[PDB]
Amino acid sequence: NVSPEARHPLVAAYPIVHVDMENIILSKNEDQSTQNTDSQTRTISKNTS
Amino acid sequence: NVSPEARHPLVAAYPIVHVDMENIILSKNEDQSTQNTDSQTRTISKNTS
Amino acid sequence: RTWAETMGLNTADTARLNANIRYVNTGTAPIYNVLPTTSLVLGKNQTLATIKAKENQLSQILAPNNYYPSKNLAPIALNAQDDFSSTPITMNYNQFLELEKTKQLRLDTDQVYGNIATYNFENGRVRVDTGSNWSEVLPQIQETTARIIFNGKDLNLVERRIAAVNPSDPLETTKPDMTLKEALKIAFGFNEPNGNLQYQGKDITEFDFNFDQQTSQNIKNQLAELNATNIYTVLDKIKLNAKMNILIRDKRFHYDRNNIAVGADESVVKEAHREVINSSTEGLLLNIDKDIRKILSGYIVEIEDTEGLKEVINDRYDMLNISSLRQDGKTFIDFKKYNDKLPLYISNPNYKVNVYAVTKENTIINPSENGDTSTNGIKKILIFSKKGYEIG
Amino acid sequence: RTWAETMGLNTADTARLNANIRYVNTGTAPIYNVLPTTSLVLGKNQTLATIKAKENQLSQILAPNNYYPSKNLAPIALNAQDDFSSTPITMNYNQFLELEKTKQLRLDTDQVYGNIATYNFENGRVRVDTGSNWSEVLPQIQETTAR
Repeated sequence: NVSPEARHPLVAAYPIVHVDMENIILSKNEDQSTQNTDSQTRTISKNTS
Repeated sequence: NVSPEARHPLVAAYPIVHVDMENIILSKNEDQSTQNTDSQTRTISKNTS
Repeated sequence: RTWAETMGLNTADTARLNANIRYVNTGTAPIYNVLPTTSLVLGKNQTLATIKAKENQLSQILAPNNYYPSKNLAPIALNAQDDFSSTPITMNYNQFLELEKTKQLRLDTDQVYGNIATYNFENGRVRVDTGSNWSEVLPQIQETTARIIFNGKDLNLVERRIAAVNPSDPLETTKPDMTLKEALKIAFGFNEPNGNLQYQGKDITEFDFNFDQQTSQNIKNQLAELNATNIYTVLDKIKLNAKMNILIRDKRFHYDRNNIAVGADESVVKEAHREVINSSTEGLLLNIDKDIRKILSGYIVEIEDTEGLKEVINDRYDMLNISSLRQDGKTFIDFKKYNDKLPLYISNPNYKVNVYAVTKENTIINPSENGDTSTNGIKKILIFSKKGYEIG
Repeated sequence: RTWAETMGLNTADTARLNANIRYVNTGTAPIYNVLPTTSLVLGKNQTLATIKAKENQLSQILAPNNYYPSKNLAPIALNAQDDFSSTPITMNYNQFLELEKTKQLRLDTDQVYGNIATYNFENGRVRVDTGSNWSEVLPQIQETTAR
């Protein structure tokens, strides 16, 4: 894989690695929560006077 | 297991692997609960005026 | 009496994933302890995760033309991202809504780890060397050999490599001189029984030689000095070289950019569909060419009167599932499989039967613009024109 | 009847990150088992993290004038800080507000690990030695040559 310019003894063969970023995907941490409720009251009072 | 048309000294013998996907099982991470409340109240009130 | 009900969430961990994968080896040598790095891509190129396979998804030997896990078994599950398979593969809220809306998700294969196994002269046993892997060997094959792809055996890409000479390197000027005819004779099984380079049935002039850019620049400079003009006559004088690509296809069809047979031309469709044995109102026992079987979608029945008109029962693409593929080497195109076991609309022998065909170059799968979910966007070559009592 | 609606938060762990990266070798000789160290810079020179590439982000060969993964394939994902990829890359609340306001986050490259594959005279093969990286070689090239 050593490219043919470097097969001469006086030319050095070395890699030049360089990372480039193409996307940032950021995920916001949060937590929704819904809640429904029913309630049925039955009051039977009695007032004596 | 080197396949027989590769046995010739001039025919190279090498594997070609690839992965192919047949299903995707997404599992929604949601939590749920219920509740059941049955109360009872006994109001007793005296009232002098 | 109270009743409550809750439904939580988390907008960074709102779904999990589980991919069912399978490995294929289409080379000429086996690979041991396979561990493929692979990545789940959403949308166009929005990569959720990259996962090198863990030990649960580790194959142990993948011989050529074999699957792991084997084809009678179910695929393996990839549901991990930790190095110990204790952490699932998650997905946030936007990605989950988008995947549930548009249903786009693929899986790329970036690279593959895997060992090599070598013959041991003491006891003849084969030892797997865990310090070696095929990532040190394939780049040396790829820089000193010549690739010949070929699809004349049942229309699939059979890639080989033949060790040819590189003229600007002293160690590679030592290999013997490799011509194109000898390369085809030792890599694929082409033989010359009467002084003509043939395959099993065909001739070499029934194929065509699409090259790459630099390879064609070499071939034209080779044919200049040869004082020849046809490639098919001077196959035994074309030297090969290193880093060559040669692509040999079948001259009978057309292909897409991905080099798959997706349709022929119009003449060769009718030439191998005509030998019939069984015939009734239940089913049509035709024979189908194996090549043209791979491009045909399905057969669509028609009814024609004494005058000549059309009556298409199956004006719907989910009624194109008419084909049967039995063990006796024929097809059996039925008639009641998509008619709820009620027969055809044949009342008279003078009413003839007619089926019009279509190749994958000429089909549609999704709906049309306004209302043509029918057979008006189906291009047809005349195959089937015979009477109704000559078929039953 | 009732209807509730709740939204929690945590002001040191408000967002997570996932960078899509790709490696290039423009040099002259390949490098095996590549493992870059990359740091995620927010703003001018405020640094959120410094991540060596884990096992999921390792490139086995990177031949000269080649990419990893290739230009037809989507980039790899870097979303881990633990040695075993079981911990996400986070940010607090102020960094999330600034990032959504101004949109400045880049990727530096500090150093790159990777091995050499030398010849074997005995059987002609080429075997990666896993006890020597290019960081013993490249400072010696950089001092006896001319650019």
